[PDB]
Amino acid sequence: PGSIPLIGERFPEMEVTTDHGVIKLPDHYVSQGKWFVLFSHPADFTPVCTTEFVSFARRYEDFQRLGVDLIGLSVDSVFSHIKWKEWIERHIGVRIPFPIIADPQGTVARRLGLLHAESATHTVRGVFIVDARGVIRTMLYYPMELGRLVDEILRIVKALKLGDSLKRAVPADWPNNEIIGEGLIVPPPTTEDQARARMESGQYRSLDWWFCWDTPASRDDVEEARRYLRRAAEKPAKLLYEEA
Amino acid sequence: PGSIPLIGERFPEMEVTTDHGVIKLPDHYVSQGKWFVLFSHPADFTPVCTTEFVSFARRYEDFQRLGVDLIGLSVDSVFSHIKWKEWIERHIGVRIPFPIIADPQGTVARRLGLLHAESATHTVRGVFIVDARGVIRTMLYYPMELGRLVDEILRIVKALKLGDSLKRAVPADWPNNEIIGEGLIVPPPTTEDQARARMESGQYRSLDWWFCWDTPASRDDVEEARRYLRRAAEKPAKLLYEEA
Amino acid sequence: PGSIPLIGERFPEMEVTTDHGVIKLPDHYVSQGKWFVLFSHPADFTPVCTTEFVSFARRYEDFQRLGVDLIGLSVDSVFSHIKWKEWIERHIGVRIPFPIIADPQGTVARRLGLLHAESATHTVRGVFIVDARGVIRTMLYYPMELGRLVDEILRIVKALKLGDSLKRAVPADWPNNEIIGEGLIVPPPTTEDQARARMESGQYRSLDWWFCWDTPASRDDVEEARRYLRRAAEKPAKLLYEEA
Amino acid sequence: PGSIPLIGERFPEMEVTTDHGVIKLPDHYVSQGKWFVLFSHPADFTPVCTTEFVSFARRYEDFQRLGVDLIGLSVDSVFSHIKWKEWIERHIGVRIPFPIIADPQGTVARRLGLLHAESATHTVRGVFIVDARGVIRTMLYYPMELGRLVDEILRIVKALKLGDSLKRAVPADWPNNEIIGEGLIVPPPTTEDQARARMESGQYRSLDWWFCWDTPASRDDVEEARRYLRRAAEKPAKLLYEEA
Amino acid sequence: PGSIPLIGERFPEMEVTTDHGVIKLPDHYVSQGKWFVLFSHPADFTPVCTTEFVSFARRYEDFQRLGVDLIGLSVDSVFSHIKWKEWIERHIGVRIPFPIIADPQGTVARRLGLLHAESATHTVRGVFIVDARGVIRTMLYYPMELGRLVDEILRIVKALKLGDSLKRAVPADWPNNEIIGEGLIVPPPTTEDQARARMESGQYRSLDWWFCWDTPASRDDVEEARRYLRRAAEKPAKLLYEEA
Amino acid sequence: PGSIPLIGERFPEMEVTTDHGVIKLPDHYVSQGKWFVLFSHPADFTPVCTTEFVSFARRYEDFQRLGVDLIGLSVDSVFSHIKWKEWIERHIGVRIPFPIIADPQGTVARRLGLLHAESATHTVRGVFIVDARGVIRTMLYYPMELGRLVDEILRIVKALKLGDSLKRAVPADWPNNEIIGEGLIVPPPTTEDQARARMESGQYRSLDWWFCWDTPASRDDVEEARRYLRRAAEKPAKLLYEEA
Amino acid sequence: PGSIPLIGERFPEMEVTTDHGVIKLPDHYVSQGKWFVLFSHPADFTPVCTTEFVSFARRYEDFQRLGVDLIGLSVDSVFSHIKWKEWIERHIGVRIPFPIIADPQGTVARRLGLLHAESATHTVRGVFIVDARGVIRTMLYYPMELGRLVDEILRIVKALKLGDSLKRAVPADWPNNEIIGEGLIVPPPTTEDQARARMESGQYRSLDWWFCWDTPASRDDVEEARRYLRRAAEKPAKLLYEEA
Amino acid sequence: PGSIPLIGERFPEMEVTTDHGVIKLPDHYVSQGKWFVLFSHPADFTPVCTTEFVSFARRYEDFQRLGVDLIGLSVDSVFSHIKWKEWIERHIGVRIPFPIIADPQGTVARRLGLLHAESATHTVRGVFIVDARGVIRTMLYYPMELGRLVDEILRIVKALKLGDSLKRAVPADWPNNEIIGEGLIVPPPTTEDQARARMESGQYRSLDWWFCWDTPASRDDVEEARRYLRRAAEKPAKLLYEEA
Repeated sequence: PGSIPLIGERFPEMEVTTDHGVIKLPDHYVSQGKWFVLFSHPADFTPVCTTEFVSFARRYEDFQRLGVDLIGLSVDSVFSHIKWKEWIERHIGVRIPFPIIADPQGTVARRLGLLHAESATHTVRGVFIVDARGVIRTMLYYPMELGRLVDEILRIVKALKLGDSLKRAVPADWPNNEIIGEGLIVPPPTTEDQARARMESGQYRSLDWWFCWDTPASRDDVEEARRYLRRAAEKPAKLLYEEA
Repeated sequence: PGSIPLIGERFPEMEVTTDHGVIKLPDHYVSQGKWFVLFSHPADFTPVCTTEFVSFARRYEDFQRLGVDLIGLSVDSVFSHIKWKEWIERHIGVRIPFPIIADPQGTVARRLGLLHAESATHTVRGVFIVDARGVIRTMLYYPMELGRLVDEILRIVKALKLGDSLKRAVPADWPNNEIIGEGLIVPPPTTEDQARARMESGQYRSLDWWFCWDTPASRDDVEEARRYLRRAAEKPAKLLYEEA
Repeated sequence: PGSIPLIGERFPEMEVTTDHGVIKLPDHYVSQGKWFVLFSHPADFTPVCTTEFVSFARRYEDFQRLGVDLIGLSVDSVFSHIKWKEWIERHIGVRIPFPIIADPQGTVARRLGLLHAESATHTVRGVFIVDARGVIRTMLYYPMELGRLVDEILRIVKALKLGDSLKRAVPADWPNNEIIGEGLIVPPPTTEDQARARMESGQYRSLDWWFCWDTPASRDDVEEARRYLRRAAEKPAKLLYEEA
Repeated sequence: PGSIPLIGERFPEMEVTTDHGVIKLPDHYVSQGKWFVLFSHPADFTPVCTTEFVSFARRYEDFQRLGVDLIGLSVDSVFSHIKWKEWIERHIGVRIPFPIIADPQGTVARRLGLLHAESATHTVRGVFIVDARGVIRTMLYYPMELGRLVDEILRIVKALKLGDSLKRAVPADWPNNEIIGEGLIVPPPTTEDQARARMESGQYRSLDWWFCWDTPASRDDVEEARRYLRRAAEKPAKLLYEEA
Repeated sequence: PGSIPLIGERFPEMEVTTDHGVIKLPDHYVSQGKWFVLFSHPADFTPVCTTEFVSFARRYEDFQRLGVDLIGLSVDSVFSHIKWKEWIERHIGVRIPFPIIADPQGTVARRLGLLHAESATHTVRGVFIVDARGVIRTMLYYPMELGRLVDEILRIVKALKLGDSLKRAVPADWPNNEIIGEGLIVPPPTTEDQARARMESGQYRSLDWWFCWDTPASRDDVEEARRYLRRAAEKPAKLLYEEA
Repeated sequence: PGSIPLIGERFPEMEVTTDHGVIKLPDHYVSQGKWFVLFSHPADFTPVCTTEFVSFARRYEDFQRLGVDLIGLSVDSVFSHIKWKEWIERHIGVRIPFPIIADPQGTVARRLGLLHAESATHTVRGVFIVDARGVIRTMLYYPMELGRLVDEILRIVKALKLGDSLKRAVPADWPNNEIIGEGLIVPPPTTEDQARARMESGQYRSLDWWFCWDTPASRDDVEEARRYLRRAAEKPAKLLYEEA
Repeated sequence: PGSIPLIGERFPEMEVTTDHGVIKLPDHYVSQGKWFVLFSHPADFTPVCTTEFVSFARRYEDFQRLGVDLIGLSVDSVFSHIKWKEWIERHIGVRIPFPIIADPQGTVARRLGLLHAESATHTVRGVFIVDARGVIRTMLYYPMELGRLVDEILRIVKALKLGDSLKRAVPADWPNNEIIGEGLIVPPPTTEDQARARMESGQYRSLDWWFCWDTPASRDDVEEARRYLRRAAEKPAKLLYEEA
Repeated sequence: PGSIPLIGERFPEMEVTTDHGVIKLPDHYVSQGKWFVLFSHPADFTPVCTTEFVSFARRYEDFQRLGVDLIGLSVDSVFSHIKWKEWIERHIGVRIPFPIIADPQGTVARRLGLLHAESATHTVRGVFIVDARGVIRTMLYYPMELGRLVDEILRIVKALKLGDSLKRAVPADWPNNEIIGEGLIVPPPTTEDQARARMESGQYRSLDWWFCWDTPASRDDVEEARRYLRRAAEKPAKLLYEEA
């Protein structure tokens, strides 16, 4: 019952209005070599969305350090967006530094498959991870009642960038995979003789010709990804509500 | 470029062949009062998929504890399913206990929008979380080169179940949200009169009339959810590859 | 070019969400035997719109006295609507007492033809005047750059009601028409025998058989109407910006 | 429902016969650097129409002073037009100086959406305000039983011309707005940086970053606009029915 | 019903993924001057299919000696294909030396009409014999429950190459036809003058003008064809299940 | 390409004219509890087709013994069929006992997909093996220049009937399969528990859980199947063109 | 109903296979400056067709004297055609010397409208008379149960060649017409002036302006045409079956 | 290029206007148990047509003795028909006793395929022979320039009637066939058994099993048919133009 962009496709080319100005996607980021996370939320001045924006805002320099920009999206106007950002800066003490797309009318939402059956009016919490070639790498659709785990989005982009750069695939649960730890997977042979050569070379640890891996990620890349997960798992000492 | 079922919709009724036999979905689970997680993977005997199956299998009791069943899917035949399961039991030491649908041909995959642009032949790594009423609550689409974080799937279903029984929306990163920690959000008033009565009642902690929260989840519930994130953030003591 | 409801047609039956609750139009007002003025504005937190809401809000008793209710509309959500009404009340000292419809995808706006070419995203400043039977009696489309004259909406309503209750047409600029002042027009004869009988009747003041009038409105109806124009023409004693 | 040209669109191009000749719209007026107000009325030798034509003829010079021309329209033929103008001139003593379109087949009225459900055969009292670029700036649809307030069409064109030349939006009830009086609105910033800069400059009177205004209009322009309202509110010292 | 390519058409051009690598069909073999037999099986790790691969494997050299390559096809992935090859080599002791196309999704199978009504998901046991021009010369469709007689496929290939080169048609059951034995048939005259001339040449053994034959095939070519049948008819002494 | 009926479908219902009378297929044979082999030939009085009629006529008793009726088909008329059958009887000494459908116009041939690309005018040499329920069980398309090996049609029929009554699949080259000889195959388990069950029962000879077999066919059934192959391999003792 | 080529149209350009080789109609004959009679018969080895072939073969020289060739047509193959010609030459003693098109599939028959109700499989007995410009001059459709009168086809071609060369129309039953004998008709005048000039020219015998005739055909041409009817009317002195 | 009814179809049901009154056709004749010959001519007052109508009129008795009625057809009106029949009676001395259809407009003509390429306005010389069941049995299309041989039409109806009643096919130019004279053909056997029974019934003279014949027509029938041919061949001793 809905149409969406797909992984592996180029992000739909579109000019959008954001509270930082009009920008062209995915070009604005591709031209800078940036990946970007475009995420949507149902409405400004709604609570789960406010928690998610504060959580992205607090992790903004983690994204910037990976070369990833952030961009939000909802059916509200840019006026609402600014007003909501001022409310947030004023009452929660957190400045939201990235743009939010305003698409009253839902043109962008439809194009991205963000209006689901829970609401005909507001988008769900989708998240698109797009690489520096403009290519959709991952898509997540959370519902209106459940905020996202923003550290898993950091883990996803960190792991995709690493995989791309090291030409490896990433095991489930990685930095902490139960079979190979922080090891990374060598893409499986796709021919018989490549399989045979890989087993002949003895270059990797392997469980079978289609299951070879090594540990080429730097200790800093592994620690950084593990740090996102430890952050997700750690209860903050001091809530910003108290502070407010 | 791809059509998908949507959150809030009933899972597409269908009969599917799994390596445990034919089952009708969502009925097989709805009749039992159970939720289910249907997840797909590109291919039997490929490594990220094997790490993911092991991760789901080792967390199977956690899904059972929540009344959630797991069912996998790929375009391989039930015979490859069975031989791949044997190989995992034999070389990694873990038995996969749940069914895998086999859809050579991609009939099921196409109905669920699991074939993306990354591969014309194998599905991406999608995940549908479906409640005991047959309704899709969340959908995730990870790519072929990156395993999922199974603990977040546990966190999602645990949080959706809590929000459903307590009538509360769940903040970003719950139960470690940075604004209200493990608090849960009272869905926002949608009318002025409702906004005013809520501020007047004084029955919730509040940042504004649209941001009210309280802490109705039991310590057990919060800690179970935080325990999934802690496990994810924890480096394994010993790797299954070593003991194998 | 756009499609719109027409004068003489029953307002399009629709359920809408406003910041006072879901109501069905035109039923909600017809059921109360109330005429209503539905008006739209491009966006909450935008200045001309704010001046129009305060102007409508300050003339609300004048619409109540007629039996007319007011309802606004923009593509913003109800949450923005309530925050915006809180802002006006806090900074301008005027409470907006009527509902505002939230139409974030333009559904209502498309039905009413409120999306013009000045903006693909925000509605123009439309006004539909609807009588207690649900019929569209007048439609005005002002642009985004120009605020309405709310006293001319009162004059319209007052005159339509008077014309309906006295079976009279209302001359240009009534009750200060330059030919007949506060006189009201007798619907012209449509047959030759009616035209003849009207002339032999000697009952109205008349310029020709198709141009007869009298003065059946009461001094109250006449001075009420003129009072709206006198208020429009008057320089405000004190501006709301000074005590703001 | 019916279809209508929209604010912001070029006025439909079409040749039209008027009782001054054939002309091409909007070209005739665009060619002359003129804005024009095209208005319709249901029928020649009908009383409310005759009052409106008299009211427009009386204010014609006020329209010309603004660089604005008037053109009528009804389904009558040019012969009826000329006969009706003679009749007005003879019995009311007013010469109607501007052209009226004769549109016997409803071709023009259907391009303009002027046939509503109140009559299948005669147009409502529609008003297009078209600027010198041939672009529709405002559309009012009065019904057949209610004559228009011609001073409000002069205020709208004067306000539109002023806001275009001063780059300002016009508040409700200008020049007598209740919040800022004859103050004009600076169109709102649409990005955070613009908002910040607007407020940092301290160059405008302001209630919020999206609500700034100043008083750039000439004392003569404001007085003229107020004069249209004072005239509208003032009862004529003597009625034309009295000499006639 | 279903759509199939046809004898005498060019084998459908297609790039195909095999367990030896991506190859382009007709072309890969056409470019080397080789014929190829493309055959399909419903599923790796299924018993009839295994017997067929082992039977093709055992006759590999017979097809290589005729210049004919072998290529398999199923809807399984290349990873299943290679594990199944490994399983056959390991438990039967036979190495399958030719490629198998992996067609999950059934794209190649739809194009060759290999999906019949006996299974909506797996291919029947098709067989396409394609000459060095890339032309389909014979198509056989066995069902899932019945293994092929591979020696009849070598007889088909051998006979087709012999007839192409001797410019002869081949009688039923050649080289053991009950009427003419290892005789080969001269294509019948299609005109009266040719029939008459043929009958006058006295050059062929003949039963009638449209039934002439001779014995152009060499004794080694005859014996080779007969050796395939003798092999098909001989009970193997020593079954590979016992040996294994 | 061309359309064909598929294995597993009910043979297309049709009334056909044969040189034995009009009959309705498949009903005519189903109502007698008989399977039938329907084969086509390009043209009466052409040599390969003559050799194929004589070979089928010679095996007629072998086909009837299997419960199988033979039916031919070509685009010729029934009068050609009868003259050709007299010619065969008179010059070769063999009486053809089964009917031949006459399909001038090629209506039956287009339904069966018997018109391929090497002749726009005559059918290829197709073979449909139809069981006693009217179901197409195998389809073979031989080209015009190569006659069929009729003993392999007998082997096919025989093995299909044996597999149907013993509920067994037939290995490649049966009764002389190189791995299991005249054993037959138990259809593989399709579920994990069915596989474990099979393997735990100890009831079949086995190479793996999906490769079990046994020797359930009678000595006479196996020897009959082997006789067809011995015959195909044996050079006839006296050629029929000799006595003739 | 069925569709046919029409008199006055060029015969359908087509390439056809005849038992004398392939030819292109109408070109093969137009190139030679010959007319041709194409006629069809239902089926070789059928009695009425055999008698028609014989009658056409016995009159072959009469067609060649006129520069007319003959080609026949049925849906049988060139092989049937040749075997049937042999039968006729051997049992009746008559060699059929002209080509027969073989049209299995009925492609030529359908373009010529030769498949009528009566038989869905064999053509009717049609005849096209086609002149040396390739134009269809006459068409006759006899049925399957009634042989044609070949002498009337000779009369038709003779009469047409005569009317073409002498520019005359031919009366009914010519050369034995009961009103003007072997007289030939001048095409009637089509204007009043032409009528008047014709009658006053005194150049033709005449019954009225529209019925003028003379006798320009040579006694030879008249006698030759009457001789075909005398032959038709003549009882044969010896029957071919007696010496046959 | 043209659509015509076919032999073996029921003549198209149609109400036609004739100069004898309106009748309904196939019915009006079928009602009487009569066959009919409907023939067309291009135009009244045209010469070949007149000679054909005279030729039919002189043979009317012969057709009536056979139970055959005649009906003409052209695009002229019934007034032209009656006038032309008067001219014929008056100038030729022959009364035309049968109806002629008038189809100005050509509705009947298009339905019978009578408008060929030779003329877009007047029909060709069509002849339909329709039996007492209303079935079209023979169709002839002669062109404008060539009148028909009416004795051949008698010969066809007599032969078709004899063939129907004696259950025989009629040889080429019967009563004078060169092979069998006035012999009539037995419809060929269509099955092998029927052929063999034929050859053993010994009831008929025979050249082969598909060529048997009888002499069942009485001498009177044979002679009446031969008389139609003798009359065609005979030049009339005195021409009607003579006494005209």
